[PDB]
Amino acid sequence: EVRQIAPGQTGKIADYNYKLPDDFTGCVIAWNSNNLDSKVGGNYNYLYR
Amino acid sequence: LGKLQDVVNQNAQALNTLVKQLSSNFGAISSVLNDILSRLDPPEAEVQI
Repeated sequence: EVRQIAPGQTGKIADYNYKLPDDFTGCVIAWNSNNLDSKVGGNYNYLYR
Repeated sequence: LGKLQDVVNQNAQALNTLVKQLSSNFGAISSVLNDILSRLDPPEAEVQI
């Protein structure tokens, strides 16, 4: 769900759940989060869609 | 009256081609800017417009 996060690039996240201006911007960087193997985390843990 | 009918003729037909340009869509999808913005999402429609 991180591929679509780009200026002007669409995606429901970018549609409703996460902001994205299509003008001047710094940039989008990312790297995997191997640090997350807790499959449940005893919680709900994320809000998206 | 050619020497003046011609003047009014040049005038008119000039105005004529002037408006008629708006047929020319210049490799858009449309010749009505309204149509094409309603065709696309903002970003690509930007350079298209």
